[PDB]
Amino acid sequence: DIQLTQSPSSLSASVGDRVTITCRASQDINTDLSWYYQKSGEAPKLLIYRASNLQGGAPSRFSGTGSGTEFTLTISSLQPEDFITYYCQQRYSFPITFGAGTKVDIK
Amino acid sequence: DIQLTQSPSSLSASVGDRVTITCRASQDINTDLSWYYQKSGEAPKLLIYRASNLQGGAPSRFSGTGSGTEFTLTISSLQPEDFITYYCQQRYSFPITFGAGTKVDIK
Amino acid sequence: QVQVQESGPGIVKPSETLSLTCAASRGPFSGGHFYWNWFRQPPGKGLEWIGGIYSDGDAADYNPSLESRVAISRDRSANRFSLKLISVTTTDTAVYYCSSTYSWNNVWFDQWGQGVLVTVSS
Amino acid sequence: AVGIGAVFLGFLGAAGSTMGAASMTLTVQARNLLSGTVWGIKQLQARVLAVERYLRDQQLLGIWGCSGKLICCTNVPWNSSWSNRNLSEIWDNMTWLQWDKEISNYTQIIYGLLEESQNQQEKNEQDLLALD
Amino acid sequence: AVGIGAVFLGFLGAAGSTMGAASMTLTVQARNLLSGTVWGIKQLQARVLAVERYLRDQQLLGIWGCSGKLICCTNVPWNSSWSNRNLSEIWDNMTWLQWDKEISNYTQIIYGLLEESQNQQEKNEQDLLALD
Amino acid sequence: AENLWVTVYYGVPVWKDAETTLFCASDAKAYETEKHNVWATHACVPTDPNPQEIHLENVTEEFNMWKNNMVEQMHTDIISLWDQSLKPCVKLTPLCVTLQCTNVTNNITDDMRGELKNCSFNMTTELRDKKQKVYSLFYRLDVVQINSNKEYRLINCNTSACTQACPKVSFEPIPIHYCAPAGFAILKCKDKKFNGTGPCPSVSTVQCTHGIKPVVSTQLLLNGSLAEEEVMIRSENITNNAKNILVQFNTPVQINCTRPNNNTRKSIRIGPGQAFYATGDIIGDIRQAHCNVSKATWNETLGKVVKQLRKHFGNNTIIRFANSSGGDLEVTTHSFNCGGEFFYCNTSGLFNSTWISNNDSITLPCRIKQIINMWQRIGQCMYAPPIQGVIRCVSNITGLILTRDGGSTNSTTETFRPGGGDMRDNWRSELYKYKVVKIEPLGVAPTRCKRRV
Ligand SMILES: *[C@@H]1O[C@H](CO)[C@@H](O[C@@H]2O[C@H](CO)[C@@H](O[C@@H]3O[C@H](CO[C@H]4O[C@H](CO)[C@@H](O)[C@H](O)[C@@H]4O)[C@@H](O)[C@H](O[C@H]4O[C@H](CO)[C@@H](O)[C@H](O)[C@@H]4O[C@H]4O[C@H](CO)[C@@H](O)[C@H](O)[C@@H]4O)[C@@H]3O)[C@H](O)[C@H]2NC(C)=O)[C@H](O)[C@H]1NC(C)=O
Ligand SMILES: *[C@@H]1O[C@H](CO)[C@@H](O[C@@H]2O[C@H](CO)[C@@H](O[C@@H]3O[C@H](CO[C@H]4O[C@H](CO)[C@@H](O)[C@H](O)[C@@H]4O)[C@@H](O)[C@H](O[C@H]4O[C@H](CO)[C@@H](O)[C@H](O)[C@@H]4O)[C@@H]3O)[C@H](O)[C@H]2NC(C)=O)[C@H](O)[C@H]1NC(C)=O
Ligand SMILES: *[C@@H]1O[C@H](CO)[C@@H](O[C@@H]2O[C@H](CO)[C@@H](O[C@@H]3O[C@H](CO)[C@@H](O)[C@H](O[C@H]4O[C@H](CO)[C@@H](O)[C@H](O)[C@@H]4O)[C@@H]3O)[C@H](O)[C@H]2NC(C)=O)[C@H](O)[C@H]1NC(C)=O
Ligand SMILES: *[C@@H]1O[C@H](CO)[C@@H](O[C@@H]2O[C@H](CO)[C@@H](O[C@@H]3O[C@H](CO)[C@@H](O)[C@H](O)[C@@H]3O)[C@H](O)[C@H]2NC(C)=O)[C@H](O)[C@H]1NC(C)=O
Ligand SMILES: *[C@@H]1O[C@H](CO)[C@@H](O[C@@H]2O[C@H](CO)[C@@H](O[C@@H]3O[C@H](CO)[C@@H](O)[C@H](O)[C@@H]3O)[C@H](O)[C@H]2NC(C)=O)[C@H](O)[C@H]1NC(C)=O
Ligand SMILES: *[C@@H]1O[C@H](CO)[C@@H](O[C@@H]2O[C@H](CO)[C@@H](O[C@@H]3O[C@H](CO)[C@@H](O)[C@H](O)[C@@H]3O)[C@H](O)[C@H]2NC(C)=O)[C@H](O)[C@H]1NC(C)=O
Ligand SMILES: *[C@@H]1O[C@H](CO)[C@@H](O[C@@H]2O[C@H](CO)[C@@H](O[C@@H]3O[C@H](CO)[C@@H](O)[C@H](O)[C@@H]3O)[C@H](O)[C@H]2NC(C)=O)[C@H](O)[C@H]1NC(C)=O
Ligand SMILES: *[C@@H]1O[C@H](CO)[C@@H](O[C@@H]2O[C@H](CO)[C@@H](O[C@@H]3O[C@H](CO)[C@@H](O)[C@H](O)[C@@H]3O)[C@H](O)[C@H]2NC(C)=O)[C@H](O)[C@H]1NC(C)=O
Ligand SMILES: *[C@@H]1O[C@H](CO)[C@@H](O[C@@H]2O[C@H](CO)[C@@H](O[C@@H]3O[C@H](CO)[C@@H](O)[C@H](O)[C@@H]3O)[C@H](O)[C@H]2NC(C)=O)[C@H](O)[C@H]1NC(C)=O
Ligand SMILES: *[C@@H]1O[C@H](CO)[C@@H](O[C@@H]2O[C@H](CO)[C@@H](O[C@@H]3O[C@H](CO)[C@@H](O)[C@H](O)[C@@H]3O)[C@H](O)[C@H]2NC(C)=O)[C@H](O)[C@H]1NC(C)=O
Ligand SMILES: *[C@@H]1O[C@H](CO)[C@@H](O[C@@H]2O[C@H](CO)[C@@H](O[C@@H]3O[C@H](CO)[C@@H](O)[C@H](O)[C@@H]3O)[C@H](O)[C@H]2NC(C)=O)[C@H](O)[C@H]1NC(C)=O
Ligand SMILES: *[C@@H]1O[C@H](CO)[C@@H](O[C@@H]2O[C@H](CO)[C@@H](O)[C@H](O)[C@H]2NC(C)=O)[C@H](O)[C@H]1NC(C)=O
Ligand SMILES: *[C@@H]1O[C@H](CO)[C@@H](O[C@@H]2O[C@H](CO)[C@@H](O)[C@H](O)[C@H]2NC(C)=O)[C@H](O)[C@H]1NC(C)=O
Ligand SMILES: *[C@@H]1O[C@H](CO)[C@@H](O)[C@H](O)[C@H]1NC(C)=O
Ligand SMILES: *[C@@H]1O[C@H](CO)[C@@H](O)[C@H](O)[C@H]1NC(C)=O
Ligand SMILES: *[C@@H]1O[C@H](CO)[C@@H](O)[C@H](O)[C@H]1NC(C)=O
Ligand SMILES: *[C@@H]1O[C@H](CO)[C@@H](O)[C@H](O)[C@H]1NC(C)=O
Ligand SMILES: *[C@@H]1O[C@H](CO)[C@@H](O)[C@H](O)[C@H]1NC(C)=O
Ligand SMILES: *[C@@H]1O[C@H](CO)[C@@H](O)[C@H](O)[C@H]1NC(C)=O
Repeated sequence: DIQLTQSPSSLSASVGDRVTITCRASQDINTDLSWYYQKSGEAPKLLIYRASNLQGGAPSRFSGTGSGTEFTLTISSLQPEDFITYYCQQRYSFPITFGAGTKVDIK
Repeated sequence: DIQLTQSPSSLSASVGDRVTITCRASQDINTDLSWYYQKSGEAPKLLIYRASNLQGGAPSRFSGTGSGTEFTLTISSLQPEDFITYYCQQRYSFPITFGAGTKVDIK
Repeated sequence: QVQVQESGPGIVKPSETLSLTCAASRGPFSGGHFYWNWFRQPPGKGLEWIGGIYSDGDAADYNPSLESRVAISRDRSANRFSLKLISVTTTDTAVYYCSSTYSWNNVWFDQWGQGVLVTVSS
Repeated sequence: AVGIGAVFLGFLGAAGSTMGAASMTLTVQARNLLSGTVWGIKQLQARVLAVERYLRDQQLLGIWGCSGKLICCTNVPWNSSWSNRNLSEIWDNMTWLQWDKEISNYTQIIYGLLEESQNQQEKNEQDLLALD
Repeated sequence: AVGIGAVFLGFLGAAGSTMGAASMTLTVQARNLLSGTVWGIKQLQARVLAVERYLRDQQLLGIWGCSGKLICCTNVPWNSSWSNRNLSEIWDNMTWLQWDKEISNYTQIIYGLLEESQNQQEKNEQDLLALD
Repeated sequence: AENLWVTVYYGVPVWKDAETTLFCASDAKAYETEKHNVWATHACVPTDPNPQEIHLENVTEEFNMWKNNMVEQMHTDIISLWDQSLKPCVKLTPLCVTLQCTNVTNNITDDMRGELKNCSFNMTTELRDKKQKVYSLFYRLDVVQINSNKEYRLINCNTSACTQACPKVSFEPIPIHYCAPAGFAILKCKDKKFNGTGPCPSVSTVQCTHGIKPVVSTQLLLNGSLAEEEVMIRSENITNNAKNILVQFNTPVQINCTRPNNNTRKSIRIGPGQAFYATGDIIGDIRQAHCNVSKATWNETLGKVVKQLRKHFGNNTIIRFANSSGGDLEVTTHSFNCGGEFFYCNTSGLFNSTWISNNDSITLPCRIKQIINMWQRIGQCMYAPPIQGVIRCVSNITGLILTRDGGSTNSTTETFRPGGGDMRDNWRSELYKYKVVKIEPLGVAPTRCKRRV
């Protein structure tokens, strides 16, 4: 299968800090990818679509970039609401796969 | 054919003065004439189109009037760049005759 | 905004034949009837007329001075035209210019040229 | 008289210049659209075709909310996903046909965005005027 | 990609909703009016009739001084004689077809009022801009 | 500044290519009387003077005349116009009947032995009860024998019966013009050495083509255009032997055809308002119609053509011209029309020469025909009424159609024979410098400006 690695596995930082998360693919997938966010108890939703298009309604502090086998999400200023989990999902040929998942913590 | 006379044939007009140049044809040409201005180091250009009519884009410093075999151009002030030779040319039946050339000198 | 240029040889000798060429560009306007004229500036005088020609036909209209020597032709391939003079003599001491004229909506611009020395001496 | 000729500005002949200069001369083309037994039937077909062609364009311009002008602005933001390059080269060295063949694929979406944008504008303005 | 289909927003199928929703989807319907030896004559006649119909209602809209827009307010007050009702029910429950059936009696009366209102307004404002 | 919003333009100068219906245009001079002619009917709008031409620059466009439209279109139009004109004329059904025929010995030269037949037959009159006896003359190429006694029958009787041509009609062609409706443009390539396919940098646009004269001929071209630099050769794939070759000349050549014989006319009644025209009597000695061309002109023209053609098959080669291979009478001989008649001339004396590496006049005979089935159709014939008095016309030769014969290995030699037969090529020889295009006024581009509320 197409293995997807999320880094860092976990992180702890104060509020307002500028932070980065990376999703690496096993092989080249072009730019058919998306990023979802979730907290326990709530249904997942898509935060970023195609790694280049900002989803309607999302705060602008989030930014997505990259291509091929390397994609990046940057938060300029962390918020209390931003302490959640994230998943990079591939909308490519079958089957369908999901990332390991990365968490953000308050120190 | 047609001959013309320009006055003052040789005037060393002092700079900063109102200067008049008169050109009189031999026989009546209705209203068919033009005026050109030239200095060494370049090629001739047109200062007045149709004589009675003012050349498009020419400075308002130069004005012209006349008819038949008598025309007069008035310059409200003699600029340093205006110390040049002017020619009245008849736009009528062949052959084509040009101005005698009234060079404006410095005194 | 047309740019017109001329060229020529050095000081030709009397009893030889002189040749000259001129190139002009249609430039901004699309279709028209551009007219071309040839002139010279002998020292100590004003301008002297050396004829003209249309841009649509090879037929050439000359000037009264020297009609047995003038030879004007139109180069359709490159929108050029040549002026040639036989029985050259030292009397042709002058700076030659190549002018053109439009008829743009009663404005009648002109692009007389820059000049080129075409003196004659052995 | 003896050297004065005639120099007019004709039909489509400016299609050999940059992307920018051509736009200075457009109006002329706009004023040349509605110009007006088997050996004569086809003229009716030709006339019907011409009038239909003109009406289609009129309607299409009408919907986008730019009718009555030749240069109209809008609100849809451009996206570099469709194309690349910068303003300088685009408006300095290019031809209309080159641009046409360049942007051929992504046309329907670019058309489609405009009407929904206009609809949102109109709907918001209606309430803005009706609140008082 | 894989796993995504395609959704459109097509023809009159939105004609069973309430008053509010339908007016979102006006434009598409407005776009579908000019689509494009004895058989030729009848179809030619049909095309001519369609074009004539389009021109007729275009002119009629033009007279009321609301050209180039899909919405337009006007000054004529609404008499309670035709149908009292009230805003909530009309804008919530009533559908288009039943409303048309129920106000099918007083169209010609309504048109003249708009016409004369525009005429008088234009005549009045002409003097104001004239004295300027 | 970096961020930008879309913008719309109108009346942008861009175009593509397509096809559409053209229409006609005729000079008003033809409208002045001359109400009788197959073509040139009054429906054409009168033309306009002082045509204008717009020049273009920096453009380059590809042309391909082989895969071109607006050829079949005018072909169909010509056929339809012919059929429409031929419609209202009397029929010729009752003539199919046995005939009694004999020779004609009236001081005929030996070459014409048995070329005219004097025939007689029976024919009904206006009143259906009576019948009458009549007679006429005919040529050998219109009658056939069946089986002592002598009898003959018509040649087309068992196939179909066709209409007699109406008396007062003119076959003279005249110039015609083609024009396109609004919303389309016609482009022309003015390069004087462009070889009929590929790129062309010098272009211009027009609204109506120049004059065109419809003419019907085979094995040659008459009253065409003249090149300006030298004889040119065109073809689709010259290496292939199965495609014709068109040769266009640089200067014209003159030709004189004549029929010195003399004829009269006679009328017969068939029924209610039914008239029939038949040949009368001959007045004196009879001679074959014939045609003439010069010698030196033909010699030098052939020399120039060979020299130009040499640039494709190497200089070390031999060339040999041969007459038509053989076949039916319509392709094997050069056929043409002059003054409402049809001739068939045998061209054996023109393509008889060879070329190796490194006041006299040529005269040829012809023959006459009176039943014609042109445009290679079946079941449609005609009848040409005779004419009174001698005839003579003069024209110009301007182009040739050749076909290369097959070969074996590299025999350092090639042969060519005249071909043709399909009238499409005749039209194609003219409309090889015209293209039709369609406009697309809309346009879109990004711009830094943003719309104001
Ligand atoms: C390729 O191009 C060449 C060059 O143009 C062309 O040859 C020319 O063809 C035209 C068209 O046929 C020729 O014109 C014809 O010439 C003769 C004689 O007419 C001329 O001479 C008489 C006597 O001087 C003049 O009155 C007359 O105006 C002409 O100048 C005839 O074939 C035609 O004339 C008709 O009118 C004459 C009027 O007198 C009659 O005498 C004659 O019989 C003709 O019939 C007329 O009257 C008939 C009733 O009696 C009526 O039914 C007819 O319709 C018609 O009105 C015509 O003028 C021209 O001379 C040719 N030029 C040369 C140098 O030979 C080729 O034909 C063309 N190629 C092809 C294949 O067509
Ligand atoms: C092609 O085939 C046709 C078939 O019809 C022939 O036509 C007939 O040919 C004969 C022979 O030439 C024609 O006869 C001629 O008729 C004219 C009038 O003569 C008639 O009347 C006299 C007096 O009663 C009769 O003797 C005579 O037989 C005729 O009935 C004149 O042109 C000629 O008459 C001359 O000779 C006769 C003697 O035979 C003299 O009495 C006359 O005074 C005069 O000198 C001649 O007889 C016949 O009329 C033709 N018929 C028709 C219907 O035309 C063609 O001859 C034949 N060959 C062609 C055309 O070259
Ligand atoms: C068959 O070939 C012959 C031989 O070439 C050809 O005769 C030539 O015809 C051409 C075309 O008609 C002639 O050239 C031009 O034709 C017309 C004549 O009016 C004009 O374009 C030109 O004439 C000018 O000068 C005339 C002076 O009288 C003016 O009246 C006129 O307005 C123009 O200014 C020009 O002559 C060519 O001269 C003849 N050559 C001869 C007769 O020797 C013939 O026409 C060809 N057949 C066909 C059907 O074309
Ligand atoms: C026009 O029609 C008439 C009438 O039918 C034809 O004349 C007739 O022709 C037939 C056939 O040849 C003749 O038949 C026989 O002729 C001989 C005469 O000796 C004899 O065997 C019989 O008496 C029999 O009749 C017939 O005689 C003849 N009739 C007359 C009155 O001459 C005529 O041939 C037709 N003409 C043409 C040109 O078709
Ligand atoms: C124009 O005509 C020439 C011949 O005069 C064509 O050239 C030949 O075309 C054939 C058919 O397409 C080619 O196919 C085959 O090639 C080989 C080698 O000859 C062999 O299998 C067959 O004999 C057959 O010809 C061939 O390669 C090609 N070349 C030669 C030298 O014969 C040509 O294709 C024609 N048209 C165009 C558009 O090229
Ligand atoms: C085509 O060329 C041939 C061959 O030259 C021409 O035939 C010849 O034409 C001339 C001129 O008409 C004939 O001369 C005539 O001969 C007799 C006297 O012998 C008499 O009819 C006249 O007084 C005149 O002199 C000549 O005999 C005739 N034959 C030959 C063998 O030359 C023919 O006329 C040309 N065709 C055309 C349309 O020009
Ligand atoms: C086809 O017929 C034409 C017309 O008859 C022939 O051209 C004509 O030839 C005669 C005889 O040479 C020319 O007449 C005289 O000739 C000379 C000039 O060649 C001169 O003395 C006179 O001007 C006089 O006309 C006649 O001009 C000429 N027709 C023209 C030029 O229109 C022609 O020769 C015949 N074709 C052939 C192949 O012979
Ligand atoms: C094209 O040229 C060829 C070659 O010249 C022509 O062939 C010719 O055909 C005829 C008819 O078969 C030959 O006639 C024959 O002559 C002798 C007499 O003893 C004998 O072989 C037969 O009885 C027959 O009559 C003629 O000789 C022959 N020509 C040659 C030079 O051999 C052909 O007809 C020409 N095609 C056209 C359409 O003109
Ligand atoms: C087109 O005209 C040419 C003119 O030469 C004709 O060619 C000639 O045709 C004859 C046969 O008709 C060839 O043979 C000669 O005729 C007879 C019978 O064959 C006999 O007297 C001789 O033995 C002689 O061969 C004659 O050679 C030939 N001419 C040449 C120069 O080869 C041709 O037949 C005509 N075509 C048609 C379709 O009529
Ligand atoms: C096609 O071209 C050939 C080659 O020029 C022509 O053949 C030649 O025709 C002439 C005229 O018949 C022959 O002259 C004859 O020669 C002998 C005596 O030497 C004799 O048969 C006759 O008295 C006559 O003078 C000539 O020899 C002959 N040449 C050959 C076969 O090589 C042929 O006539 C041309 N065809 C046409 C239609 O012009
Ligand atoms: C073809 O043949 C016919 C018949 O022979 C020729 O018609 C004849 O033309 C001559 C010309 O001189 C006419 O002569 C004169 O006619 C009138 C009376 O018709 C009068 O001026 C004189 O009394 C004299 O006879 C002759 O009548 C006329 N014949 C007929 C039956 O119409 C015709 O000219 C020939 N065609 C050619 C091109 O030569
Ligand atoms: C009359 O015409 C006939 C044909 O209708 C001729 O008959 C042939 O003539 C040729 C040429 O002389 C001969 O070779 C044939 O043998 C003849 N018969 C056939 C069946 O073809 C006839 O010669 C002509 N002349 C006469 C006086 O009748
Ligand atoms: C007409 O000219 C064209 C252009 O030169 C010739 O076709 C070209 O042939 C070359 C050599 O094979 C190719 O590279 C070009 O692509 C061809 N161009 C086109 C437009 O076909 C063509 O052979 C010439 N025709 C004749 C009959 O000589
Ligand atoms: C546009 O981008 C090209 C490619 O990087 C560059 O060469 C050019 O200078 C740029 N022009 C601008 C920014 O005006
Ligand atoms: C509209 O009027 C009806 C009838 O009086 C009433 O039942 C309903 O509540 C009214 N709705 C409003 C005021 O929204
Ligand atoms: C053609 O191209 C040249 C070179 O880029 C350019 O200067 C000129 O303006 C263009 N247009 C013309 C000659 O009409
Ligand atoms: C045929 O010749 C004879 C004898 O010379 C003559 O009487 C007769 O008129 C001639 N016929 C024709 C038609 O030439
Ligand atoms: C044609 O001209 C050439 C010279 O160019 C000459 O040798 C030859 O005999 C002439 N005749 C023929 C039929 O080629
Ligand atoms: C034919 O001669 C010409 C002379 O310019 C030469 O260029 C060409 O190669 C030669 N062709 C051959 C011998 O096939």
